[PDB]
Amino acid sequence: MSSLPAVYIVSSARTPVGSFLGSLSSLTAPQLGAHAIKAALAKVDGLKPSDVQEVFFGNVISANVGQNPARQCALGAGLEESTICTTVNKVCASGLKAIILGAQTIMTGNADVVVAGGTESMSNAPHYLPNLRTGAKYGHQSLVDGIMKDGLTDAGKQELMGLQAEECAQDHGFSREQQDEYAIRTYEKAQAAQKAGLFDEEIAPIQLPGKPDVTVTQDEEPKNLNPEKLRAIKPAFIPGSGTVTAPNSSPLNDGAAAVVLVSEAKLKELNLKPVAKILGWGDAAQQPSKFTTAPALAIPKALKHAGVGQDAIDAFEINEAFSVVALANMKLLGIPEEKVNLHGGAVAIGHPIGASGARILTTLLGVLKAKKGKLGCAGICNGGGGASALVVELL
Amino acid sequence: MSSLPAVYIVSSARTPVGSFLGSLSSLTAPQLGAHAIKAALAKVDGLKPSDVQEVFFGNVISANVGQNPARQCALGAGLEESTICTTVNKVCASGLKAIILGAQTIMTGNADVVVAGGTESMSNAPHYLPNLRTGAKYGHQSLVDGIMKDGLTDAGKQELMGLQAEECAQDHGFSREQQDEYAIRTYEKAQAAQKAGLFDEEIAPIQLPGFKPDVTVTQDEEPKNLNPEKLRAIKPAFIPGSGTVTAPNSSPLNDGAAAVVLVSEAKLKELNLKPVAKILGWGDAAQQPSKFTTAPALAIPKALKHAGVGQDAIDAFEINEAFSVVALANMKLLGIPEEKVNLHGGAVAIGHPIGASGARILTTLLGVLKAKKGKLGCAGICNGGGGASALVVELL
Amino acid sequence: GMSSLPAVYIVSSARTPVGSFLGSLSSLTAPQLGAHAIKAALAKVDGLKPSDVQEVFFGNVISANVGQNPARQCALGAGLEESTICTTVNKVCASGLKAIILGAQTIMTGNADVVVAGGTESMSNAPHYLPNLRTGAKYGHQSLVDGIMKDGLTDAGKQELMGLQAEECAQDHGFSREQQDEYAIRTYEKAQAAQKAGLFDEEIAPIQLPGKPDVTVTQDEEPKNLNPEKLRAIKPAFIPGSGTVTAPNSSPLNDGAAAVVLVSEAKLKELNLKPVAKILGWGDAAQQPSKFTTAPALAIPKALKHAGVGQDAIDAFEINEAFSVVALANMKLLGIPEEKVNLHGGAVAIGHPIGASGARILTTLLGVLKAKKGKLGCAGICNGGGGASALVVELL
Amino acid sequence: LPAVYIVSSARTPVGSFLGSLSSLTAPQLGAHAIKAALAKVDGLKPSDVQEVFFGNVISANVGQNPARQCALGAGLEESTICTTVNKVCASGLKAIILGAQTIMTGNADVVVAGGTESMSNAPHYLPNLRTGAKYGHQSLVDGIMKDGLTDAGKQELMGLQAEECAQDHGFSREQQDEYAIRTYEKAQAAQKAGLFDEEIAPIQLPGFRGKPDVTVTQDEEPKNLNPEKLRAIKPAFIPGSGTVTAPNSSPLNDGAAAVVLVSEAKLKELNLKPVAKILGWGDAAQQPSKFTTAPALAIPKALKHAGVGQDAIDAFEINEAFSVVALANMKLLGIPEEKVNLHGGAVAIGHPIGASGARILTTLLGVLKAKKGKLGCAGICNGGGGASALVVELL
Ligand SMILES: [Cl-]
Ligand SMILES: [Cl-]
Ligand SMILES: [Cl-]
Ligand SMILES: [Cl-]
Ligand SMILES: [Cs+]
Ligand SMILES: [Cs+]
Ligand SMILES: [Cs+]
Ligand SMILES: [Cs+]
Ligand SMILES: [Cs+]
Ligand SMILES: [Cs+]
Ligand SMILES: [Cs+]
Ligand SMILES: [Cs+]
Ligand SMILES: [Cs+]
Ligand SMILES: [Cs+]
Ligand SMILES: [Cs+]
Ligand SMILES: [Cs+]
Ligand SMILES: [Cs+]
Ligand SMILES: [Cs+]
Ligand SMILES: [Cs+]
Repeated sequence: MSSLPAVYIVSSARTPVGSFLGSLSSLTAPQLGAHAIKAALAKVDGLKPSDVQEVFFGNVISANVGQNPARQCALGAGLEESTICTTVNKVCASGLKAIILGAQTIMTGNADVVVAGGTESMSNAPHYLPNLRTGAKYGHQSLVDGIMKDGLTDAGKQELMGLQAEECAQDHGFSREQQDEYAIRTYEKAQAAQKAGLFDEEIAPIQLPGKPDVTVTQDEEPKNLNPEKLRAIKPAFIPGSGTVTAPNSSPLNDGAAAVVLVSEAKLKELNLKPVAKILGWGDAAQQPSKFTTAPALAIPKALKHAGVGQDAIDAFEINEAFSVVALANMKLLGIPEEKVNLHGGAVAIGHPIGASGARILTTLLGVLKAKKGKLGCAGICNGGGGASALVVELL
Repeated sequence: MSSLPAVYIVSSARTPVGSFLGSLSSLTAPQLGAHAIKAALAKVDGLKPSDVQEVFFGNVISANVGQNPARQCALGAGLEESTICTTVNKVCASGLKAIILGAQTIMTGNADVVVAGGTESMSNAPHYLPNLRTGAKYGHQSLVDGIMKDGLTDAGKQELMGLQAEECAQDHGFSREQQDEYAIRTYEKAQAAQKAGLFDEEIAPIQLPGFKPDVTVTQDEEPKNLNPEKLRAIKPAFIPGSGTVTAPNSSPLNDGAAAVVLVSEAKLKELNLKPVAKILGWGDAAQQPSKFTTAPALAIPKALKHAGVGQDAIDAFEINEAFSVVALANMKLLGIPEEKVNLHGGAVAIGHPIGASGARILTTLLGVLKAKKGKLGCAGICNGGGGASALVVELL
Repeated sequence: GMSSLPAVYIVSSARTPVGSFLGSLSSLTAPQLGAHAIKAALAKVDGLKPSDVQEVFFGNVISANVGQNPARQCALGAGLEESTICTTVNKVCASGLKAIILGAQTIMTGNADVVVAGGTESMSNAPHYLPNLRTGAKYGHQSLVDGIMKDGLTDAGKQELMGLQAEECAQDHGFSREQQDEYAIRTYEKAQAAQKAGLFDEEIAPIQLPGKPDVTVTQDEEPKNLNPEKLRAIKPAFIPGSGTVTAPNSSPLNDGAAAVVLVSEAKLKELNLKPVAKILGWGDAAQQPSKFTTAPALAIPKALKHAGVGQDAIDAFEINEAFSVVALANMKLLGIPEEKVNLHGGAVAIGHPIGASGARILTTLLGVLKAKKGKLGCAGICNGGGGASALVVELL
Repeated sequence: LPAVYIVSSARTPVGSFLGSLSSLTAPQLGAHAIKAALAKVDGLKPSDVQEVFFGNVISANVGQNPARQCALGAGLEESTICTTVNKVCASGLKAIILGAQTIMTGNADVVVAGGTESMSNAPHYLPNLRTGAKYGHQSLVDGIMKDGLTDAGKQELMGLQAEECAQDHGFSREQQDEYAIRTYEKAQAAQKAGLFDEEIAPIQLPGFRGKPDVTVTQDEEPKNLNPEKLRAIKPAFIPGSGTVTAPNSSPLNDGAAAVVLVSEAKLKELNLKPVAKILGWGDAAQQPSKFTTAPALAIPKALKHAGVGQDAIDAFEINEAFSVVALANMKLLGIPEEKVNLHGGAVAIGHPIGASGARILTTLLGVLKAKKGKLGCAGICNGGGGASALVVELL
């Protein structure tokens, strides 16, 4: 990695994360992505939107979004029609893999300024009618929920991710109580960070056309913590013996996040101030129903690519697809919770799946700054068996 | 790009291209992509499917395909669960951008063996019901055709790509007759290539098991449909009366997949592999969305410049025939004679499974260079939204 | 004449409250509403058992997804014997009154002695249709058909909504937006005055909704929505600018049911029953489908002739208010003063559950004749398609 | 009470499901049968018809008042009273009873009654679009299964009620299969010998985009019999031990039929020639799942009301909802098959449910003409537990 051109993050931005059919549900995925891209570029003193040459944007449930979600994001943000745009789907890791591809495109010399990230509007995922072209002559038919089909169901086992979370709890020995206490802790961290203003800088508030105008400034989920109801609710995927609940799982959510990447030569030519340096990354994958612990492969790989030891990381973002996912990866890797998701995670903040990989990187940069850290690592598992991870240095 | 590590193509393969609701309509997009991947890998003497580390696969209309189409393609082809899989959507250019990203992943050292390509099952693209979650209290409601919405309609103007093809004929002065005569010529080239067996190597025939006798699908479905009299007499498809773009002189809707196998120099030597071709460079470009038709006139010089190759040195071009007018306009703007273009026919005659065509034309290009004893080839493909991608290869 | 045929007596009537579209009763199906009204009407007859009911006619218009034979479900849901004959009747808006006519006739031919008749409609639960899933639709956006619009509110011939034909009525007979608005206010006041005084309490059978205590719908939902400021200010519903028909001066979409018990003169004396009323005659009429609004001006005199009764002898009229202009026009053509029409309000204020309204207005008519100490009543109701039905009762 | 005379009758060919008549709507078939019936009565003009009762079961998406569209399509006056009736499979016969009753109370002099069904064009239903469904796959209800073929209380298809009838009365897969073959050959014989030619009004489907015009003259189903395939195909509603199959059950079909009825006075006033006189009728019902044998109540009730003994009837038309049903009701009433469905039955002819009650009356008049009988009786069972029976004297 060191033998390649350096890639600098000169800014990042995210929308608030809205709840399913909640505060951001009137916005399409490209409207959220354009908003995040525009807000990221506005932060870079000396860089113009017309300087952006290429965009990689994550998006998982693209049905009915229209041609090339990333291109709509880029044009809706005011980028030039000359901008190269590609939409990326690695399910929940789409937003981080997009950033990786953007970094590589600078490294091979095909761009000097790249915007990358991801968006998802799970609120506006449609239902599918799959057999209208050839017909179904007789019998009841089905309308497929696109979130379930293209977001949350393992293709091979045809089981929702919550059932894979239960495999994780069984495979690595985490009870209902341990998952519940993890979830309460991450809600508490997200609420503390909210109240102390620590998300103010990364979040770009959304102004909804008005009745008068509404401004959405906060992530919607963190305030929902009720620890009594959380400990009392019935398990959501396995009656009786189940351990995974809707409170201790990530929700369905809407949101977007973006980073701006520049080459070393371009940094100097425009006299830009870098926020961070990308040191390395890693993708890994294993058995699809075991996607939950693929970050225990991707994270060591990213660290080795970056040439950084694990003990040197100041903060990790381990995406909280479920509380059990953080618990199992912390156990497998030997990472203390004291270094993980310092401002809370997706169980408390939300999980707009095509965007989460870029969302946690944005939050990591804030964590490193708030905590006077220098080296951070983001790792995110994805449906299908994969994970992606990235190592940054805050400058 | 010379200072960049070398990327070798050690094999490629494609499915036959089936017609809309036609010979391959019973197969999903990942079944088509798995078929192409598995056939491509089976050609490489000394390389195993378990050696593949990373997959990039194009796919545009992914609705109802399930989690990560590219991952389903990889697993369905027998690749290891350890394989890194990413689905890519640059509309009609998806299958070529996927190959570009695969090459880059070798070049930055993160893989030594990459499969890349694309797949589309336009037959199995569903319809959408967009307002069931919140409800619609009263009134007739729409069922959205996913092909039109996510494949064929420019997002900005809400207009079908055929309409922007008319804009191309008006802008660049191509009559109905010029487009029809181009279409007939590319059908004849594709039929001649079919008849002479020149697609035999690149196509992996598909066996459909009987649920009833089995069916083997061996050839592209569309080329045989040429009827020159009906083609010249048919009505315009998008502008009544004065229209010039028709269904016969446009690409159809189709099902198919294509894949290439990429390796680093080190791996080529380690396994003593025989390379088919070397990737010399690539280029993406974009312009105004409704002018996507002539974005290849930007991407092709860019790819040539990245490759350090002059346009005159190319032996064969693939300019993807999204419409007949698209090949004509780009040949005119670049000054490329038609005798160097789509020598075995193009997408108007062969078919256009949009997520696969970028990889499909590269596969066909490699067969064209071999049959015509060429050395340098260039593939370029426009995409809805204003984009294009292009790639230069050297036959070894 | 009617005198050469057996006499038919009304011994009981009952109706549910009339719910608003997706409103208070939207959780109940049309057979549940109908079973409720049947059960209530039978509970009122001292000396009669539900097992004595031999045949049921029940109106229902939008029967999609209600299941096999809605009238049979209303009858078995009400606790009638499984030997009971059950037929569902669709004369659109007139179904509820034609089912009563058909029941009366079944006694008069001597095929039954105890008949329950009426109608039901859950417009809240009218589904959307997907019309072409069996054969398929290969390419293009498709439609989900609102069953209320298709099977309830749209004239089949000209494919125009009945509201636009109410506008035709207004232009035909000279009634302004102001005139229609003022009538609507007046019928809303008559409705609210009736509610205030308890004059609907007898006819209405309140509905209990399980869930620990039970919620109870006692009143019609629409009358309280009156707002004269908003009513006179709202924009027209079918013709921007020059239109006179508005949603406030039209009938709403509604849920509800109503039923009457009929007995032959033999059974009335055989188990010594108190008769509420006698059926003296009826009339069906029809004309140009787009002129259905004035079809009661034909059906009403035909029913009066059949009864051997003069229009001046009638003490109270119920002219169903499909739209305000329907009541106005029919009063104009017939020469009937408003002081004898819809004395407790009409469908504009009360609701129009279309399969039930024919029986609903007859139920309210009996209450008006009681409250205002009348003897002769006439109910007339128009239906989409050009028709109307009318019935003449004598309070006993 | 006044006498009621049938002056003519007509029926469309019975088309197969998605078959020869699938391009026609239920009111188009119904209009076609009314117009053909009224063309047969010289001395009666179409404008003399005052009232229509027309059966139709699956009315979804047919439009306002199917019977009204039938009447207007046929050329009847806008002044005509039109009512659609639904007693499921018995709708087309209950309509005729209602028409007779309307003449008997002196409210009409000329009535048209019958039924129509287009099961090819029955839609699917989306029942929850108005209130919505936030998350989860949803159902498109097949309108034929819901409003036509499923008992409401038991929620089971009519094929399962057929198996009940088999176990209740002792008929095996072989007995039902031999009856199906018997009635199939009775249908083929009549086609070959022209015994349906009078009752059927052929339909003209003109193609004018260059395609050739098509005339449908035959019933589509009777030619499909293959006894080798019949005896050997698997059961339809109970695997392994079932007795009911598609070849020995009635199919889903398209078709319509109509009769013209006149009062005693109108027959004399216009000098009309009566085909038959309606002598009596009966409706009966019992347990909904035991609807198969409700004809065993309606047939005697109709005979009693007409003042005619069972031994005097020359031909019965007992609608073959299933082969078992004809066999069972013959065993209950003690009727020999040699005087039943002499031109075939619905198992071989087809069963457009809203029309069959008039379809079998039409075919009954053609049997009495050909067997030179005078007393004929038709009975039809319907979903929900009901049945209707009519008795006519040919003149
Ligand atoms: Cl994966
Ligand atoms: Cl583009
Ligand atoms: Cl009518
Ligand atoms: Cl019944
Ligand atoms: Cs800036
Ligand atoms: Cs600067
Ligand atoms: Cs900010
Ligand atoms: Cs949660
Ligand atoms: Cs550290
Ligand atoms: Cs191999
Ligand atoms: Cs081959
Ligand atoms: Cs073509
Ligand atoms: Cs050359
Ligand atoms: Cs009682
Ligand atoms: Cs009461
Ligand atoms: Cs109203
Ligand atoms: Cs005639
Ligand atoms: Cs005939
Ligand atoms: Cs059959």
